[PDB]
Amino acid sequence: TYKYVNKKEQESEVDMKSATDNAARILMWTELIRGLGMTLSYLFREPATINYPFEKGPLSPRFRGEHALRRYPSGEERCIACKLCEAICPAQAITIEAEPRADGSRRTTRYDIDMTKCIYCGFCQEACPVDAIVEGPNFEFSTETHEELLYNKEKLLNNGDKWEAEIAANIQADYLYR
Amino acid sequence: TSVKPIFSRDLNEAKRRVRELYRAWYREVPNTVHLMQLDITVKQGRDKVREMFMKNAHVTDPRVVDLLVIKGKMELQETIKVWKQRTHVMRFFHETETPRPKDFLSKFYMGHDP
Amino acid sequence: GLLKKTTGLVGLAVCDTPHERLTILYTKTLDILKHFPKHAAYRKYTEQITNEKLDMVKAEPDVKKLEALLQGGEVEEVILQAEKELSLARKMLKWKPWEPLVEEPPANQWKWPI
Amino acid sequence: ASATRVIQKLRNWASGQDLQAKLQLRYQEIAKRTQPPPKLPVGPSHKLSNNYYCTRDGRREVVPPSIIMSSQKALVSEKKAVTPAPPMKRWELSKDQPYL
Amino acid sequence: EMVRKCDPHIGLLHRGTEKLIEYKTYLQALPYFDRLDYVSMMCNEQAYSIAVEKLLNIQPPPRAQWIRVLFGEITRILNHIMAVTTHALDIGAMTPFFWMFEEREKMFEFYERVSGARMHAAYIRPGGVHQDLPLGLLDDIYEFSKNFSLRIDEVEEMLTNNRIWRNRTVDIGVVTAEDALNYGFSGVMLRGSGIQWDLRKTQPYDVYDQVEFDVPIGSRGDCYDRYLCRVEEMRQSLRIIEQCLNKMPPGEIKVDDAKVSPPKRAEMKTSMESLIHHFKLYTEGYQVPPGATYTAIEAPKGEFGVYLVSDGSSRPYRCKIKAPGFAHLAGLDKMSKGHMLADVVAIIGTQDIVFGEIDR
Amino acid sequence: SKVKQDMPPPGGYGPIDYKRNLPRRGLSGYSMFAVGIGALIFGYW
Amino acid sequence: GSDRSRFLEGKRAVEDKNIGPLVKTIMTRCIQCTRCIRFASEIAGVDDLGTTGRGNDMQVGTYIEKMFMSELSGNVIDICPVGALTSKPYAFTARPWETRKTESIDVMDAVGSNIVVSTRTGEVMRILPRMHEDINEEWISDKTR
Amino acid sequence: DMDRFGVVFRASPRQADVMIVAGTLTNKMAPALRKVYDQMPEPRYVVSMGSCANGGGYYHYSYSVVRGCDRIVPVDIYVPGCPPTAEALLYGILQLQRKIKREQKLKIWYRR
Amino acid sequence: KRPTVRPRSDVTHKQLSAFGEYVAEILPKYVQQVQVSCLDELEICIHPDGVIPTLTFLRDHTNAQFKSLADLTAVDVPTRQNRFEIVYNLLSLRFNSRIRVKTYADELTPIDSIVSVHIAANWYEREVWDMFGVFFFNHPDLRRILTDYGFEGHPFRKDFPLTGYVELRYDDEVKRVVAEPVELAQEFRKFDLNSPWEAFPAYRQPP
Amino acid sequence: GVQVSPSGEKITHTGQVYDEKDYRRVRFVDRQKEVNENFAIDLIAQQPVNEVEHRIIACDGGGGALGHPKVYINLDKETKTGTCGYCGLQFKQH
Amino acid sequence: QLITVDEKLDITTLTGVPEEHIKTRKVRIFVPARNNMQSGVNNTKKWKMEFDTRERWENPLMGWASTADPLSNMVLTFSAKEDAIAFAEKNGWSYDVEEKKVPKPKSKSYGANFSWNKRTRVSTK
Ligand SMILES: CCCCCCCCCCCCCCCCCC(=O)OC[C@H](COP(=O)(O)OCCN)OC(=O)CCCCCCCCCCCCCCCCC
Ligand code: SF4
Ligand code: SF4
Ligand code: SF4
Ligand code: SF4
Ligand code: SF4
Ligand SMILES: [Zn+2]
Repeated sequence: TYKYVNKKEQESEVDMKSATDNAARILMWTELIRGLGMTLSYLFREPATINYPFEKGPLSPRFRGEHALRRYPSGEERCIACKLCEAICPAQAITIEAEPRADGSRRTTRYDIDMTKCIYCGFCQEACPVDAIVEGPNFEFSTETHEELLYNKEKLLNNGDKWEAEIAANIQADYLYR
Repeated sequence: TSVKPIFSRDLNEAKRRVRELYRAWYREVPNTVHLMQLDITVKQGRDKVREMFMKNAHVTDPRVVDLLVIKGKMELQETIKVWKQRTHVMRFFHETETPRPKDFLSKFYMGHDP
Repeated sequence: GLLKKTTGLVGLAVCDTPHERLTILYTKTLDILKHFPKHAAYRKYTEQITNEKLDMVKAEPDVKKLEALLQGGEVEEVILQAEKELSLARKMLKWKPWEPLVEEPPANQWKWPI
Repeated sequence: ASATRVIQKLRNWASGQDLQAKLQLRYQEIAKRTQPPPKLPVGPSHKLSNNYYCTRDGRREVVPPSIIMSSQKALVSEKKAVTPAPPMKRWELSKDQPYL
Repeated sequence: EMVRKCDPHIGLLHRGTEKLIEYKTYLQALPYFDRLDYVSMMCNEQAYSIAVEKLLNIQPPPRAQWIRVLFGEITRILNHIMAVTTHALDIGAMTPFFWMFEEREKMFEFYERVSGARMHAAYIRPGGVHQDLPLGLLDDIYEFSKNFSLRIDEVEEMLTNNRIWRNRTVDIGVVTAEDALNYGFSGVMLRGSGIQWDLRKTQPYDVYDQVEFDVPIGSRGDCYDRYLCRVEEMRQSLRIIEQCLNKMPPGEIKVDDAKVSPPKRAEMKTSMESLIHHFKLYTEGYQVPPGATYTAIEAPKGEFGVYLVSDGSSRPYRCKIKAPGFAHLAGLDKMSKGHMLADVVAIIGTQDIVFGEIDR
Repeated sequence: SKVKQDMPPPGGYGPIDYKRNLPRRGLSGYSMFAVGIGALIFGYW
Repeated sequence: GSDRSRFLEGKRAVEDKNIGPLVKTIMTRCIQCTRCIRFASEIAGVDDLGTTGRGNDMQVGTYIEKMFMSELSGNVIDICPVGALTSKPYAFTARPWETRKTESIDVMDAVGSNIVVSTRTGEVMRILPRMHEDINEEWISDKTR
Repeated sequence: DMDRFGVVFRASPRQADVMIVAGTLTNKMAPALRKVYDQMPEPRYVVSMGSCANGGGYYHYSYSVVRGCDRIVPVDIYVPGCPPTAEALLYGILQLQRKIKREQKLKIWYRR
Repeated sequence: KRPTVRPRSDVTHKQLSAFGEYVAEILPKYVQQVQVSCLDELEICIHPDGVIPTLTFLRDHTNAQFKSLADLTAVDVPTRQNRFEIVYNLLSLRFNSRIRVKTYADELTPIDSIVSVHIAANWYEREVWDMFGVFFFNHPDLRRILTDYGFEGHPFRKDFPLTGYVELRYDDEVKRVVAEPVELAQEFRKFDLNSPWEAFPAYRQPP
Repeated sequence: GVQVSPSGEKITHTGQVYDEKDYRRVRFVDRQKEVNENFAIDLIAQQPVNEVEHRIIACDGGGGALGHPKVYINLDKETKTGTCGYCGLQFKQH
Repeated sequence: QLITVDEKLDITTLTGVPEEHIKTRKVRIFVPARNNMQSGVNNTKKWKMEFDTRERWENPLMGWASTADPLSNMVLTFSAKEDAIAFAEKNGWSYDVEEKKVPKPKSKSYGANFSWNKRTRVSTK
C-alpha cells in the first residue's frame, strides 16, 4: 500500500474567512511563532548532558573494548597458542609465536596485537575455545604515541590481571547467550 | 595476427596521434609551471615529457600505442586543469628516491637482489 | 469519463485525447514491421502484442477500464512505451539482429567454476 | 520530572501538547541493568534420532545452472509471446491515512 | 553564484574493500559492510548475509528474521534522522540535529546491549544471527517507540509548514520519472518523482510479507516531497517496530547447521564434532558452492546491492557492492541546472549521501 | 529448567502512536487584525 | 559426516608411549587404522609395532619401552592422518595455514629427494616430502626432516 | 557536549586550534590534509581518531591508504577504536588538554 | 518443508526459461548460452558487438522493460584469454523481475558504451576502466574516478598486488607528500585455507 | 622468576632480555619494559595434586562452559602423574 | 575490420608496474604438491603461478617480518598450462614450468597379504 504526502485532494473552495486566515498566517508569521515556542519549550527542559568524568554513559557486559589475556583461577596462563584468533582476525592484527615452555605445555612466546589494526569485532574471543583473550570494558586507553598502542603478551597479561574483577563478571552475565 | 583495431589502421596513423599528444604537452608545460607554482624550469619539464615518451618507444602494437595515447590525454586533462596538485606533478621527477644502482657490485654490497 | 488532472508521475503530461495516439503508434508499428522479413521473431511477437493492445483500445473507451485491461500503468506510460517500441523497431531494422551468430566464443569463456 | 508545575505548563503550551508523559529522558520505566540468567532454547536438528545431515543439507542441493541456447552444443534457442513474469499488480491506496 | 557544471571528484574514501574481500573469508568480510554505509550498518550486513544465504541454499529461522527486520527499521530511523538533520544543518536549521542525536544515542545503546558496539555491530551473520538479544530490551524499544512520534512531530512542527524551509526545498532537485529510471536512481529519489516501487513490498526478503505498512510517495520531485517521504518512512518504521515487538517468536537465532553457523559455546566443549566445526569455521570458512547472485534490499538510501561470485573455496572471488549514492551523485549535475550554490548544497543533502559506499 | 528468551509479555504491547499530530490552534485572524487595528487607532488618538 | 554428537557417555583415555626424541605419541586419539605398523613392517622392515588387547582397549604401539629409532621413522608423522603421533621439533610451533611452501630438494644425500620447505614469517618451520615416483616415493630420511 | 568544555567547531582551518582525523586517510586525500594542517596557525595540535588513522586500520594492506596519519601530520594524541566511543574521544580531548597544561615554554625561554 | 534449507519454487524458473528462449530466438546474432540457476536468476551471455542492441531491446521492448541499470561490474579471470567478464544487472519495474546480460573483453578488445541507453552507465564504465583497464568507445569523459590522479595501475586485476607498488608520506626536504616505493613493517600473511577434499560433487571437474 | 640480567633489565617468562651491546635498550630510557611478575610456571607448580579413585577422569577448568573443552586423562602410570593440555593440573589414583 | 599484428602480445606499458618487477623477476608455473599430512588431492588440479621470494627481515621494534616487494603474497590460478605461459609472456615475466606430476597406478590386492609362497605374507592384521 502507498499514500501521498504532498498531494492536495482538491482545490477551489475559498471565502473571505479562509482568505483572512491565510492573510493572517502571512503578515503575522504565525507558523513561525510555533517554532519559537518549540525552542522555548526546549529551553525549559532538563538537558540530556552528563558531567562525563564524574558520571558516565551506560554500557552493557557485551561491550567490547580494550583487550586482555586471561588466566585460570590457579594463575595458569589460559592461552594455548591454537593460533586461530589470528586466522579469523580480519585485520591481521594478531601474531603468535609458540613453543613448549620447558614444563611440557603448549604456550606462547609471543602475543602481539596492533591495536591500530584491530577493529574491535569480537571474533577472537568468540573463536577462542578457552576464553583466554577477551575484549574488555576499558575505552579510556588513549595515548600520545603510536608505539604504545602496539601490544605484546606482557601488556595483555597486565590488562587481564587488572580487569579480571570486571571481565569475570561480564562473562558470567553474558554466557548462556554465547 | 587477425585482430581488431582501436583508432589506428596502422602504426604510422598512431604515431600521428602520438605527435599530437607530445605537442599538447610541450605547449602545456609553461602554463603548468606558472599556474601551480612549481619550482622547476620549463626545460627539464619538457625533458621529462620526452623521457616518459621514450620510456615506451620499444612498442610496436598499434593498440597499445592508442591506449597509451588515451592515458596521456587523461593525464594531460588532469594537468591542464588543476585536478592534480604540485605533489602529483613532481611525483614524476622522483625527487626523493635514491638512484637504483645499475651495477652488479653495488647491488652485491647492499642486498640479495639481482 | 474525466481528464485526470494529475498523473502521479512527474514530467509526464496527460494526453487529453487517448484512444487515438495509441491507434497511431500501434498502426505505425504494424506498418513498419512489414519491412522486417517473415522468419524474424521480433516481427511476429511485436505484431501479436500490438494487435492485442489495438484490440483492447478498440474495445474499451473508458480510460480506467482501458488501463486495468492494458497492464502498463497510466495510459501516458503506455503511450510512451509505444513510442519507444516504435523507435526500437526502426533501430532493429537497421541492426539486423535476426542474422546467425557472429564469432562464437572460445570454449573456456563462460565455463565457471574454473 | 521536576518542572514545578507552571514551567511544565509553559512548555506544554509553547510546544502544543503534553510532553510530561512522553519525555526525552529515562528515570524508572526502563529495563534494569542486572537481570536473571536465561535458558536459551535449542532449534531443530537436535532430534537425537531420525536426523541425518544428508537429509537436511542445503549447501549440497544446488546444481550448476540450467542452460538454453549454448553455442557449444546443438540446442535450438504460433509460439505465443512471453513476459519474464506477469505484470506487477498495481498498489492499492492506503486506508489508515491515504492523504497525509 | 549559479552552477553551470558539476564534476564530483570522488575517490577520497576509496580503500579497496572489494579486493580485500577477495582476499578474506565470507565471515572476515562481513564488517566491511558495516563500514561501507556507516549510518545504516545492520542493513548492509543484512544484504551480505542474504546473498551468502542464497549461495548456500540456507534460510535463517523466524526469530532471527524478525529481529533482523526490527534492526533494519531501526537503521532506517537512524539514517533518516541523520539525513534530515544534516540537510537542515546545511540549510541552516541546527536544532533538530541536537534533538534527535539523543534518540540516536538511545538506539546506539540498543546496539551496544545487543552487540557490544554502538555502530559496527557484526550482528547480522549469514547463518541467522550471532547472539540472542538480552532480557529486558523489547521493553526499552517499546518505551522509545511510544515517544519517538512526539519527537518527529517536534521536528515536523519546526520545518514543514515553515516558509524558509519550503522556499529552500520546493522546486529544487526536480526529477522526472524517466530521468530517474535512466540515471539509475532508487528508493526515495524514485518515490519523490512518483514511482510506486519498494523492495520491502515487491521483493520481500526476511518477513516483510508478514508485516504491514504503507510506502510514502511524492507527487513533485522537489526536495520537499522527498523530505516528507523520509519523515513518513520513519513513522512507518515505527509502525513496523510495533508489530515486530508484538510478535517475536521463540526459537534458535542461527541456522542449526554447524557446517555454516558456529555451535553453542558449551556444545563445543563437550562434543568433538562441534569442536571440529568451530575450528574449521573460525579458521577456514564454510566453502559456499560456486555460482553467483545479485541481491538487493531497501537500504534507507535505496537499492543496496551485492553481486557475489564464488567457487568451492571458503573465500569470495568477486564482490561488487552497488551504492545508492553513486547514481545520485551522477545525477547531481542534472538536478542542479539553473540553481545556485546554496540550492546545490541542499541537493547534496537531499540524496542521503555517504561516501563509504560510493568510493568504497 | 525451562526456556527464557526475552519474548514479549502476555497481551502484546500497548498501541504505539505513529501518525502525525500537529494540533491546529491559534486565533481566527479576524480577531488578530481587530487587535492590531485597535492598538493602532488607540495609539494614533 | 554429521555435525552433531548423540554421544552422552564418558570417553576413554590411553596411556602414552615414549618412543624417542622425534615422534611425540599422544595415543588418546589414535583411530586404530594400522597405517603405521604396515609402514614399519613393509617399508622400514622393523616389526616392532603392533596392537595389544582388543575392543576399545586395543592399544597400538609396543608392549614395552623401545626406541623406534630408524632412518625412516619420521614418515609415520605424515602417514598418521590423525595427530596421535607428531614431530617433537615442530611441536607447538606453527600451524599449516600460516605456512608458505617452497618446493625445493635435498642436499644431505645424493638421492635427490624432492622436498617441501615450510616457512613462517621468514623462518624455516619444518620439512616435508614431495611426491616423485622415481625418487622419494612419498618417503624421506629422518636427517633431511 | 563539547561546548561545555569550550570546544566548538569552526569550518575554516585558520580559525582553528586542533584537527581531529576522524576517518580513513587515502592517498588521494593526503595532500589536502597536509595543506589544511599547514594552513592552521601555530599553536596547533592533531588528534588521530580511529584505527584507520592511528595506523592503517582495517584498510592497512590496501593500495589506496596511508598507513597512519603519522606519515603526513604530527599527531599529539591517539584515540583507538573502530569506532572510538565519543566517550573515548572526549577522554582523549581532555588528555590533550592535560598535555597543553604542561607545555613549559616561557620557562625554557627564560632558561635559554 | 525442511526448515534449515531454503524454500524452492518452480514457476519462476519456468518463466525465466521461457523468457530466455524468447531472447535467444529473437536476438540470435549475438546471444550465447542462456542459463537459469538453482536460485532463479536469469543470465544471458552476449557477444561484445551486441551490447547496444541487446540493452536497447531489453530497455525499450514492451514485454521486457528493463529500464533501470542496477550494477555494471567486471570480473577478471586470468585463465581465459578474454579476461574481463562484464556484467549488466537490470530490473524491469513492470514485471517485478531482474535479468543479467554478460559480455567478455580483453586488454585490447574494448566495448561500445551505453550512455546512449542507460546514462547510469557513465560512472560505472569509468570505474571499470579505472579498476580493470577496459576502454569504452564513444564515452563523454572516461577518466578515472576512484584512483588517485597520478596513479599507474588497474588495481582490481587479479595480477595486481593488494598492497600496491607505491606508498605515500610527507617529507620536509621538499615539503610535499612524496611517493616512495613500498616497504611494509609487516608482510601480509597469506593463508592457505582451501581444503583438499571435494565438498560438492555436483561441480566435479572431470579430466 | 623476575631475576635480572647484569645489564639491569628484567627477564620475562619467555627468557628474552636484550644483550648489553643491543642498541634496542634505548627505548627503555626514561621508560621501563612491561613484564608480568606473576609467572604461570611457578604458579601452576604452586598447586597440589588432586588424588582420585579411578583410572580415567575428566577435566574442565571448573566453571563448565567457562573453562576449556572436556578431556580425559589416564592414570595407570604410577611413576608419574596425569596432566591436562589446557590447564596444568595433576591427578593420581589410590 | 581486422589488423595483422605479428609481434608478441605485450602489455607491460599498460600494467603500471616498474621495470624492476618485470625484468628482474622470475615466475614458477606449477601444480602444487599435495600435503603429505592429508591424503586429499583437491588442492592439486589447478596450475598456479608464483613469484620468486625476496628478502624478509626482522622489524627492529617487535620482530615482525617485513618486506620490500609487493609480489610476495602473489598467487594466481589457471585451469591449464598454456593459459599460464600466455599470461606470463603477455605481462613480461620469465617463467620456469614444472611439469605435471601424477602418481603411478598400482596393483593392490588384499589376497597377497595371505600368500603361501610370496613375501607379501604380512605377519600382522
Ligand atoms: C487604520 C488602517 C490602516 C492600518 C494599516 C496597517 C494594516 C496592517 C499591516 C500589517 C502588516 C504587518 C507587517 C507584515 C510584513 C510581512 C509581509 C509578509 O507578507 O511576510 C513577509 C514574508 C513572506 O512570507 P511568505 O509566506 O513567503 O509570503 C510571501 C508571498 N508573496 O514573511 C517573513 O517576513 C518571514 C521571514 C522573516 C523571518 C524572520 C524571523 C521572524 C521572527 C519573529 C520575531 C517577531 C518579533 C517582532 C518584535 C518586534 C519588536 C520591535
Ligand atoms: S584462540 Fe585463544 S587459545 Fe588460541 S591462540 Fe588465540 S588466545 Fe590463545
Ligand atoms: S576484535 Fe576483531 S579485529 Fe580486534 S583483534 Fe579481535 S579478531 Fe582482530
Ligand atoms: S597411523 Fe596413527 S591413527 Fe593409524 S594406527 Fe598408527 S598411530 Fe593409530
Ligand atoms: S585435529 Fe584431528 S587428530 Fe587432532 S584432535 Fe582434532 S580431530 Fe583429533
Ligand atoms: S569507525 Fe572503524 S572503519 Fe570507520 S573510520 Fe573509524 S576506524 Fe575506520
Ligand atoms: Zn584442564
